[PDB]
Amino acid sequence: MRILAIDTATEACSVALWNDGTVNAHFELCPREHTQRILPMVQDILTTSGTSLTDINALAYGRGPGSFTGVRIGIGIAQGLALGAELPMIGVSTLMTMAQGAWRKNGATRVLAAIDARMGEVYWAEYQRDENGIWHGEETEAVLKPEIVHERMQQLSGEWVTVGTGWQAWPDLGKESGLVLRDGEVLLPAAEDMLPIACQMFAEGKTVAVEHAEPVYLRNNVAWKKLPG
Amino acid sequence: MRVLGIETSCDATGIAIYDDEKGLLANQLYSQVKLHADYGGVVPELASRDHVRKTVPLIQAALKESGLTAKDIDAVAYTAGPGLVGALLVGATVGRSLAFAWDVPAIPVHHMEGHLLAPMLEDNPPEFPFVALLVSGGHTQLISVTGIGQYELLGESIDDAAGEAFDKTAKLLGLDYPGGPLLSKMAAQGTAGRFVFPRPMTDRPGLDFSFSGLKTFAANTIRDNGTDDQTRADIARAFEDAVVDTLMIKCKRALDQTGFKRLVMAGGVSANRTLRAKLAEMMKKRRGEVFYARPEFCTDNGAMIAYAGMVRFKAGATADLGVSVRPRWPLAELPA
Ligand SMILES: Nc1ncnc2c1ncn2[C@@H]1O[C@H](COP(=O)(O)OP(=O)(O)OP(=O)(O)O)[C@@H](O)[C@H]1O
Ligand SMILES: [Fe+3]
Repeated sequence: MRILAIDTATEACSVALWNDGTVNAHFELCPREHTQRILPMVQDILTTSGTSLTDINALAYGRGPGSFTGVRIGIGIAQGLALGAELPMIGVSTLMTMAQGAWRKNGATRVLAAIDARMGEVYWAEYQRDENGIWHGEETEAVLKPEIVHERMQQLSGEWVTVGTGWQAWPDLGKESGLVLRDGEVLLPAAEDMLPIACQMFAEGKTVAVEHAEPVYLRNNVAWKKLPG
Repeated sequence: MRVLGIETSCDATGIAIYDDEKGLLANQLYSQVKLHADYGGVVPELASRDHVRKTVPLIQAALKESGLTAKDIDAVAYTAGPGLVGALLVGATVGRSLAFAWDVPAIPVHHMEGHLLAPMLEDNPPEFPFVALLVSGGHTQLISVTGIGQYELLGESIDDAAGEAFDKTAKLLGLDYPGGPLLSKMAAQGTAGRFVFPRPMTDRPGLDFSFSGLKTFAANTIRDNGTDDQTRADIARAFEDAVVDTLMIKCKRALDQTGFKRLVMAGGVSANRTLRAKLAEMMKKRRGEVFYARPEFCTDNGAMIAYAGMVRFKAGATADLGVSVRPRWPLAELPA
């Protein structure tokens, strides 16, 4: 099967194509450019692959968390394409994506993903790869203050790899945690790392119609104070 | 042809299909009014989020309503601004990519051109040239319109626009946000002349507007007067009459200056029943004509975007693969 993946949840833009195991991937940094790069990149990767949008069997999209605005660019662009080309959709976590990247880059199987959520907080996840290549820990995703991440790491043991801008903003995040922390060499999610997750989800029938695609923001307390009463 | 039109500039999700032969084939609308009512304004992040929940289903329901399929659509139009960056981005990304996937041209639409043209959707659309009154939440302009994209700014507000003025005095009166439609209804049970508010910037010549002095004048009156429903209604009518008369006087002067015999009224405040009667009466006495949209097309709606999209497509304004929004987008900048 063919899978198209796009992601714009962070400062990067990436698109990747999977063609019954053969991979086409593009990645760059897009600060303040996502909407001017994303569709040209989908077009590049289709054409240079000699594949049309109608060839694709599923559209995978970075579902969050990350920049609210980036997260919505990703989902909106993906919904249009899927709506337009009648494609099923697969939402992939950006934290889980960066964990897959770590697995890809140096065989990491225990990943602490942290994204800079701003407002003093980080988006947090503990992912661990099982023997079959499935990542466990989706229930651990949260937006957290550095002190509560500290409390989380105290419940953990052993050696972990670190990925995401979170650790770049808070390099002493795991100080006095009791863990052995190794850099995972993954700062940002890459659509290429969505593909294998997308594949497994596709196999087990975890694809949704365009209208079911939902972001994951994690930070939901976003409104100013209600009026008296 | 047929154009699918997408409106998400602020707090309402709008999707329509316009046919230049058959007319309006689909109109869909979800208003986020009760989402923001507890905050006393539109919370941007909560607006951006609900557009993501509504855009696609409303698009599906518009094609479903119309019995149309993708091949029946020749272009996709979407509001690119002005508005909330966050809101406009939902409609524009879905739109731009939907047009890419359908392989049809994409058409970025100016929201105020949308309001301006909404009257073209009724029987007997205005012919060029005309004077246009754009009165919305954030905008209150007089424009000399000689054709598509030939919009010359005759006048504008130097402070509060009429809509916000309605919303701010409505709030003082203890009404839900946005209260402008609710103040108008309250004012219907008011005694004319009981209170007398000023008609701002009508003692000198000129076509600019100022409404911030009316909030203070209203507030001060509510403070030195009774709390009985009647006196509240009396202030509401004093406020309406003042605004309506101010706009009327300004419209007269702009028709006098330009020599035009047609007056186009647009924007949310153009739904105002008192202003409609008044403008309609003035154009009778001038042996001319007033034009406005049905009330539902005065406030935010997809239909006006499917129409102005149709118009701008015919005028060559297609977009490249880039997507860009303009939260501040001057009408004066739209080319011909
Ligand atoms: N019947 C009415 N009487 C008075 N004001 C009204 C009425 N109906 C709607 N409005 C006003 O219309 C406004 C909403 O319309 P519109 O969407 O044109 O404005 P907006 O989106 O705030 O303006 P802009 O497009 O400049 O941002 C609100 O201020 C509302 O109070
Ligand atoms: Fe508007």
